[PDB]
Parts: sequence; structure tokens; C-alpha cells
Amino acid sequence: MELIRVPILWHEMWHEGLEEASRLYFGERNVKGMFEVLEPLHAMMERGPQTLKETSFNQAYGRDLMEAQEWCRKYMKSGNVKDLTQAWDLYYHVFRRISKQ
Repeated sequence: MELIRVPILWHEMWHEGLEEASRLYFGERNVKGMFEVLEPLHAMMERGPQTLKETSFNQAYGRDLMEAQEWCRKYMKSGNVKDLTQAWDLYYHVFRRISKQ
């Protein structure tokens, strides 16, 4: 509860990240881009940490992303928009939180 927001930060990658994924996603119903957007973005967050202060952030969603991530892998393997939508839902929740303040 800081009500503070930074322009050039992680939240910046989420906004711009999802922004592109979504933009491309809706563009030509190509979720491929989205996956390639998070793949790195997410990866970057994994291999590219920040600090104990950010640890809570990655953890806060750590489980969230994990769930949505599973719905993704399940979707990519299985193949179901429903699952895809759910994954997009989970993300929005996390992506929405990072923004919500």
C-alpha cells in the first residue's frame, strides 16, 4: 500500500508486455505472439530477478502465473479456448493487480 507507481520498472514490462500480447492476440487471434511475449517476459523475471522487495511480487503472482501457466501449457497441448480464456483471466488478475493501487 504505497500508491506509488514507477514508469520504468517491472510493472512497465507487464503493462507493455500484456499490451503487446493482447494487441497481437486480438490483432489476428494469434496467441502465439502472447506466448512468445510472456515466455521471455516471464523468463526474464525468473532468470532476471530484482530484490527481496520484488521477491514478494514474483511470489504474489508466483502461484497465480503458475496456475495460468498450467492452463497455457494445458491449452497448448490440449487445445481449448476455454482454457486459453481462463489463462488470460488469471493473467489479467495479476496484471490488473500490478496496476490496481
